[PDB]
Amino acid sequence: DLEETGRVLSIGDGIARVHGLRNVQAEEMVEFSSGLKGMSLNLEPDNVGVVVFGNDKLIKEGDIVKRTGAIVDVPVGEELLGRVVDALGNAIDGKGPIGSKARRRVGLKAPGIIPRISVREPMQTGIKAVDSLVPIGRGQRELIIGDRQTGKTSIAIDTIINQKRFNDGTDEKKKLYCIYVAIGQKRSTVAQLVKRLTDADAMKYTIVVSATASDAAPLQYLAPYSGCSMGEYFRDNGKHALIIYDDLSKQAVAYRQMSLLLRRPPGREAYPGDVFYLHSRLLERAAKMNDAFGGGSLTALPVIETQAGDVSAYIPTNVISITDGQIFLETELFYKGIRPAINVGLSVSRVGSAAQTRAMKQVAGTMKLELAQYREVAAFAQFGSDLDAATQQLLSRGVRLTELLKQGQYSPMAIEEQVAVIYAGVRGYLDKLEPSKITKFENAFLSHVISQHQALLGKIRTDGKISEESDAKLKEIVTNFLAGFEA
Amino acid sequence: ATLKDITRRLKSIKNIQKITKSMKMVAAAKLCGAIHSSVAKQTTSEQSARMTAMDNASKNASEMIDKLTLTFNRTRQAVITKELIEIISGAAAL
Amino acid sequence: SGDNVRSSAGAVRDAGGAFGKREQAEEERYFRARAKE
Amino acid sequence: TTGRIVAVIGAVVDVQFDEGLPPILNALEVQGRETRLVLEVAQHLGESTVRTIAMDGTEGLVRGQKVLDSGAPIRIPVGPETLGRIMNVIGEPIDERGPIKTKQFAAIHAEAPEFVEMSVEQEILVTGIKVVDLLAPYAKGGKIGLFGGAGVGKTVLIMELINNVAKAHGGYSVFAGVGERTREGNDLYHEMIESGVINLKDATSKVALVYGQMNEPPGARARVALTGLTVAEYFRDQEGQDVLLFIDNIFRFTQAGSEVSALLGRIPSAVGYQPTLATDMGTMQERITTTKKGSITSVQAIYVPADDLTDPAPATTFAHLDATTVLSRAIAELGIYPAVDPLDSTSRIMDPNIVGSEHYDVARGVQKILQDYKSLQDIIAILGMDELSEEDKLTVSRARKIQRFLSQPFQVAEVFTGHLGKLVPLKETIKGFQQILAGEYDHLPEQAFYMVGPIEEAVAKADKLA
Amino acid sequence: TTGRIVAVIGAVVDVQFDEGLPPILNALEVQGRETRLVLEVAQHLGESTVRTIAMDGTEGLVRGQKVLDSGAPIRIPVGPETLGRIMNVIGEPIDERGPIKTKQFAAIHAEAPEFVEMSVEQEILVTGIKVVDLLAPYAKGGKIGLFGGAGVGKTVLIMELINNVAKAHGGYSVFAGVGERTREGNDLYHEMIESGVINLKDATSKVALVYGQMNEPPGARARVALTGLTVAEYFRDQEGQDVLLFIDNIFRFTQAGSEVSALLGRIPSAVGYQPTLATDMGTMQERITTTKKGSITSVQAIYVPADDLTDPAPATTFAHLDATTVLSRAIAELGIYPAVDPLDSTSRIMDPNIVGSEHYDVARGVQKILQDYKSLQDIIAILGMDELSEEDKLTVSRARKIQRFLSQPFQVAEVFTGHLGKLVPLKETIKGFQQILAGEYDHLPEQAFYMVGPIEEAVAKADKLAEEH
Ligand SMILES: Nc1ncnc2c1ncn2[C@@H]1O[C@H](COP(=O)(O)OP(=O)(O)NP(=O)(O)O)[C@@H](O)[C@H]1O
Ligand SMILES: Nc1ncnc2c1ncn2[C@@H]1O[C@H](COP(=O)(O)OP(=O)(O)NP(=O)(O)O)[C@@H](O)[C@H]1O
Ligand SMILES: [Mg+2]
Ligand SMILES: [Mg+2]
Repeated sequence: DLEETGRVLSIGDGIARVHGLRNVQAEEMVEFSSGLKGMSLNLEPDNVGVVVFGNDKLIKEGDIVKRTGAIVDVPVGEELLGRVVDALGNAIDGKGPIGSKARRRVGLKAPGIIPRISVREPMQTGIKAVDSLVPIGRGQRELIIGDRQTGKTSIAIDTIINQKRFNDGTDEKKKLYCIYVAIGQKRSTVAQLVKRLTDADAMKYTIVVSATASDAAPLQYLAPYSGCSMGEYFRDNGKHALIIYDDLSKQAVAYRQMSLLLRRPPGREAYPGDVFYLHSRLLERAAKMNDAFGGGSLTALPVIETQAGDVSAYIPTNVISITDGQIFLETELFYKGIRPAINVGLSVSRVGSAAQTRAMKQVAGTMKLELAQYREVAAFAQFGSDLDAATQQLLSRGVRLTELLKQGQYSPMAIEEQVAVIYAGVRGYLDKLEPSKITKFENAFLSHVISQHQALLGKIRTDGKISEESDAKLKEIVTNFLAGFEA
Repeated sequence: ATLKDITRRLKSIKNIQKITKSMKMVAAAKLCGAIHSSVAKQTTSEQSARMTAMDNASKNASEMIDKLTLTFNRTRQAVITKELIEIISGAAAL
Repeated sequence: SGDNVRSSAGAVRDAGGAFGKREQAEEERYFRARAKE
Repeated sequence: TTGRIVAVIGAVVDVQFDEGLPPILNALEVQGRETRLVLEVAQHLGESTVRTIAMDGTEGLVRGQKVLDSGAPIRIPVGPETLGRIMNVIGEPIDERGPIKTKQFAAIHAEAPEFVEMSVEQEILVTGIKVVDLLAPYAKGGKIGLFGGAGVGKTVLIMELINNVAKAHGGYSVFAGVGERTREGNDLYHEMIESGVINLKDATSKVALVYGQMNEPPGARARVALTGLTVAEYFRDQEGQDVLLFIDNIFRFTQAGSEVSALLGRIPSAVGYQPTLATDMGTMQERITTTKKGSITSVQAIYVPADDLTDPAPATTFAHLDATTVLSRAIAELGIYPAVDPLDSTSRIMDPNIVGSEHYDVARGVQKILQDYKSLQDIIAILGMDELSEEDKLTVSRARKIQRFLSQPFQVAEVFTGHLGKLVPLKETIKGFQQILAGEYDHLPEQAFYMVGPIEEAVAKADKLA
Repeated sequence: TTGRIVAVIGAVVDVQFDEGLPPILNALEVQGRETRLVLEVAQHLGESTVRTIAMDGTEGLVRGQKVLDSGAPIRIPVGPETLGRIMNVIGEPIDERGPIKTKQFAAIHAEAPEFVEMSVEQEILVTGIKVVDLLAPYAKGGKIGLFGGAGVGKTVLIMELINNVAKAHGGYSVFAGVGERTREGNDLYHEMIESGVINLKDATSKVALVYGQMNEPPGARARVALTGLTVAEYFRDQEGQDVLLFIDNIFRFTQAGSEVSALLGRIPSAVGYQPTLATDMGTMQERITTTKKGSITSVQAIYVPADDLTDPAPATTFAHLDATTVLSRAIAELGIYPAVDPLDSTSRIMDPNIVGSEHYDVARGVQKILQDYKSLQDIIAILGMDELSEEDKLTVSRARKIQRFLSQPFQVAEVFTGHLGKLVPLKETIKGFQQILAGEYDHLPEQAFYMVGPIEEAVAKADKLAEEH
């Protein structure tokens, strides 16, 4: 029956050429004698180019390939929360099986232009650099991009950590469920990655998809979507999910391998012509749904590994466009001391203040315009052996504010805790303090406010801004705490 | 030409460019051309000359950067074009 | 971009030069002083 | 005639027609799908088999699945009732405001006007926006490269233009969102509604929206510029209007092209683009010019790859431009709106033989005074703005009056700015700056020229503020 | 089952089976040869014909020649009896010391340990190399990557890591030669024979040797990495015991495959590498790791074409490491060895909550002053050493000293430097840099810190330097 089943003609490099299956659909699953799954990317007259999920050592010529009918689906719902799984919903943490109470197609059409509504609700990262200069709104697709070992991931981990705040809370409209999709990483790192999220009791509400370096090409290719789905369940049920696709760069690499092994037509960097169509359909799937559809959202954070910072390279280009903004990381800023290593001048969210409560909006801007003015005189810095008071003053604020931006990894803070520290900076209190001490200050300063001034923080949030009273409450808290600091 | 090298000289000359422009201003506020040159071989002036010197030096670097960058892109385009033709010759050889 | 100059030639040998020259005499300058101490 | 899908490899589909074979560019309708799946013909492989590019997903397709030859290429609804509506690639309304009840329909693939149908007169399309009309005039039936990322007044200048051209030229407008992001596409829709250009109630809408979302395949994203093009053509060949076509990101059209090209297995040309680059750009761009009946001017937003002007994409695009409107954050900061750069924006038509000697010398004077003032900046700051000769003190002053007079309050900003928008006729702008240059208005404060309309409102604003 | 050769193009040979078709990854014995010739089944071309890469030369094969399917993948001898023996790619002994009478053979091809099998323990592994243990500390049972352009110090460095950590290792150690120089194999062998890490007269040998060097056709170099890995696998599982795995240039695993890709019918990818580059490297690396059954402390040497780290091969290898030590021609050129880049070598355990706060601060303190010094490299490149405020020119003077104090003589590099290799304890390293950053030794000449052991010798040398003047 060359109608429902087929025979393998050839099998090489995860690409099994199948005869028969005259009835399979484009992008349909299928099973091989050995029980492995296989997607059907290429439908040809004389054959079906089937992409293999898993080592091919199991497939031989002749092997039977029956349709599954059951399109590529993945388990979805809360039962995945806390569980680590592979590109296909299979549990891989041995904690036992998951309560697959509902499944969802990985290859699904993204919501239209009308089921949506602007991006307003903040997506608190907890990172002083991001939330104050590169604000993220729910439903937003922000890209983390920079070279290797530059901290790309560390922006996603904290941002997840940060979610506990609101997660253990009663305010269910601020709750955010996380999805960390690992593509092409090594099992090793994921395992460390998970322990962290767990030793921080964040895994309890986080989902982990892992198509490691050993999983077959198409598995790594799917995980991003299968993952995007898991997040859509929440997106369609009034809940909000933040999904992190760790390097789409690696996914692309897998797609290409399959593409070139099936012999499609190779283009720039040997990537297939629809590689863009690969990420565009995945990145759009994120959205800030309208109150009519529940109000749920799927916020995305894909990661792009650049080479020597070349962003004008094929895939980086691609994604850059496809997404809504960029948080640029860099080695120079790193070993310099600027950690996290974000380039305030190069990073940008198009959503800006939209997802930035007034409490943050005020302090931000001034800082912005200032980090900016500092970004001009910068050069004059070390060679200014006679700089006028003006620039000398532009530089001063300059160094002060950056030290502020230095935040600890695994240590995100509430929007209020944040504004409280930006405050002491923008108002010029740190302008006298020695550069290398600023840090030790924020440290002793923040713990303090949080310790003896909770309600004051609450008032910042509540009043939506820096009230005339709170602006008064802080001015004295800082002056006094400051003065005692340099005694 | 090599993308790696050009990128090296551009960065390096963009840096120089920044430092020279900074010196032109300091001077303005206050190497000084052929000032010390003349008197030895044989302030107002000193600063004058230093202003001038860094100025020209600043332009001379920018005109140099402006030329490296064109060479950058020409060569950037070429590398992509090369990588691609290689990619296809192999495919058309199968 | 931190130290692009040095990561080249023309002006690098210079920076390299002045550099070593300086610390060359300085150290000798510090060298006999060690004796004093 | 009915065909049977015999080959599906991603967005590429080969269909076999036993008898009647569908010409190239002919839309085929896939049978057996929830939504409508259109396949645009692209090649005649031989053996009664034709190859095509799908305009939407191809998941679900099966070899043998029936396919219908629509007889002609992709036809879409054309005519007044498209305005205010958001159209899909193939003509479907995607604004969910139901059907697009039109009596007319047209093919997205139409040869450009013939040589005889050509206008030989060089006329200037008055926008009513000072900087534009004075320093970089929009060639009626010409293409203008809109330079500037986001957050510089792009969405406001786009609609205002829609407004002005409507108020002072009766022509409508179409917006072809090529490779648009569903998010900004939505934002733009409502931002336009609350601006007046679109009305969900009374037929007063001045613009027709056409979108080509990024999640849409390269085939889809490549044709949109044409769909939206066909729409605009109706208003030019049928209602003799001087339409305005907006292509946001002409680049993503190009790229859309290469991806189709590659998918079809064609050998890329330099820098990975399609061999057909210039022709893909030719066939479309050339459908935008002045015809005996009317004319279509188009503002296409441009993305320079790697900031390289010589990269094929733009360089292939600059062959078709007559002007460039450059937006600048540097300008936006100073509070000057529109943030159009008075020195980087330019025009081919800015020639005496075309805009008149008078208009020319004015635009030139303003360009040179700004150039003079932009230099002085050094001395002014360092050497101190105290040793400026008479000729040096006037330049800086006048230049500033000019520079600010280049600012203009948009009617579409009224909603928020709380200030009556202004539409300055070419006559008023020329004389306005013509005088400022003479010195006739040197006895006035700067803020007098900031955010106004005709030169009159400059003096009137001066006395009030004393 | 018997097959016949039907096509021979280089390392790629096509064998047609009429009986049963061998599964992919199956080893095939070519009959009629005075030297065992193994053919690995790579693909199923169709029509009862399989395509295979030869684990040796094809010089002499004949169309129609018989091929016996061994039934399974390449299985090699594993276990304690390999220790001291130099193995082939297909398990053959190449020390001329006869056969390797083993009681168990494993397939060099196997699945990678599951995720539930991963270990999250991280214990800094002290190496005596100041720079390493200072900036990017290695970790016990972790994956160590040593990057470097041609001849900057990959081989000498990995050698020091064996003279330091292997010799004083209470357990077995595997070393695999992957497409390098056979001369280096000689050197390492006879040098291990001297140190007694290898015993030819008894059973105290604690390192196993696997080689498939340059003179070898790609196919072999394309699998030896997996061979050596298998030998170390047995030592990790069937014992749990601690295992050290040294692979000299895993890059030859990806070039090997890059040298036979086309002939396997594969459109080339970016930079000519195989399309399967990243996943082949994946099903290969994931296997070289520590599980909950035992631990592997791997140290791989990674080549970097033309010195470009962005090259696909190396750029894809990073994420597979838990600690990276990058070598820099620029640095080596300033006569600083090991030529480790302080600004490009990182480590996963470089966290204050794993090495403490004192250790961490100093490390970043080093890196920072070194980054500041790069910023002044430019400024002084046009101005000269007489413009920097007494504050900056002060850091420049410390940068030089900290820069030079990172260099260190290797016991293994005596023949090169001519000095006596030193070995520095961790604590003496931190102190060493803690004090220099403090300003304490601003009265000592830079040269005093160049090529020494603990911070003391510095002062001592500095003294020997004062008296000589
Ligand atoms: N805010 C921070 N302060 C201090 N260290 C940090 C901070 N953020 C990240 N790091 C460290 O920087 C190192 C590398 O960053 P990481 O999160 O792995 O970036 P990456 O881009 O994902 N690297 P990779 O994907 O492995 O190429 C780790 O050792 C982190 O602990
Ligand atoms: N620690 C060291 N001290 C002094 N010289 C060294 C040191 N390490 C390397 N070298 C020098 O560099 C040479 C070879 O370096 P080596 O360790 O073989 O480089 P490599 O990275 O393995 N190169 P290759 O594998 O050929 O790409 C030696 O012959 C020495 O001259
Ligand atoms: Mg990472
Ligand atoms: Mg070597």
